[PDB]
Amino acid sequence: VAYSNNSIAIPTNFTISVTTEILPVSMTKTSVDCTMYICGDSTECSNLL
Amino acid sequence: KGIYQTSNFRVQPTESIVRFPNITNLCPFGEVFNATRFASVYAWNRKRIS
Ligand SMILES: *[C@@H]1O[C@H](CO)[C@@H](O)[C@H](O)[C@H]1NC(C)=O
Repeated sequence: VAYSNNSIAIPTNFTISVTTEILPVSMTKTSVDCTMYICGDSTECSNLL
Repeated sequence: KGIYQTSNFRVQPTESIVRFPNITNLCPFGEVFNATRFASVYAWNRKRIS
């Protein structure tokens, strides 16, 4: 930067620009049946659960 | 007042199904258990059952 105690820089034109910003909002709504995942259709295993 | 998740369901078992190949013969366990001579432990005999 060409710094000085009496020199300033003033822009003479401008450029309009468009920027893209991506942010997550939601998440996949999962649902797990705990009894089914541990052991399916087993009454003896469900009794131990 | 609200929505509530409950237990998973599946249809109850109605009967038992057994599906085996239609084999009729019996392997001779008589020559294994009622055998006359038994081999030694250093020359143990192996018999295939199928
Ligand atoms: C083997 O010996 C037992 C004991 O007497 C007898 O009951 C059985 O019938 C015998 N089996 C054969 C195939 O001889």
